Amino acid sequence: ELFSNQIIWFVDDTNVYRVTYHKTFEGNLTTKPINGAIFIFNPRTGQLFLKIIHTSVWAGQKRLGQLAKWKTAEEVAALIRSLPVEEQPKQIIVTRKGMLDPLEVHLLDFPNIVIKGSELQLPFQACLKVEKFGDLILKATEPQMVLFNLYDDWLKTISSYTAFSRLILILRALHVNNDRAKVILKPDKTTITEPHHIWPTLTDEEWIKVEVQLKDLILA
Ligand SMILES: [Cl-]
Ligand SMILES: [Cl-]
Ligand SMILES: [Mg+2]
Repeated sequence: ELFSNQIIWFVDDTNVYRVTYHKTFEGNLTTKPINGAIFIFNPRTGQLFLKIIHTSVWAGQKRLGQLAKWKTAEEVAALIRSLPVEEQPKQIIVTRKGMLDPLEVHLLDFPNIVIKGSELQLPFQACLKVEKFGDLILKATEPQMVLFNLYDDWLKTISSYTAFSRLILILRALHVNNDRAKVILKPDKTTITEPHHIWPTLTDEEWIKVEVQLKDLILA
């Protein structure tokens, strides 16, 4: 499975094609695309490749929902081609089944790479309301890739499996109730997030309490 000898990426395409709806004064529907992102995530190291997708790519094109899956597959292949072979993933796990065929067709030059689907709940969409990603995506004027470390300094003291489990609880809790999750994640008036970190600096005891509360929020 995960946390072995091989490089694994999760790929989430959920947030690539995003639109806002508006009812005009004339009573018609406008559907305006807004910038999206592909999340490509290494659960062992915490590395996130955030590929920001600028609305220009949609041009005057149709069925943008299906096309978006192909755009995602194109970008994953482009990233793989830009990496030395030793940094290429051995397995790619797609969070949505619609990515299986587009990725299969785009990765035919990489017979070493195993593609599979998943039933895991890994809502990277929660990141769109984490200010550090949200504004970056909103304000982009062209496509670009940005690297992050989603585990902050956790791996100094906990294993990759432990870090992944904490991250998933954070994302799922933010997804199900953003406002309440943010309160849970700020236990003290003194609680801060370092400028180069994504998540707060909490004591070991604070994390125990937070992990239980996040889980309960998800169960609710
Ligand atoms: Cl799908
Ligand atoms: Cl890019
Ligand atoms: Mg390395």
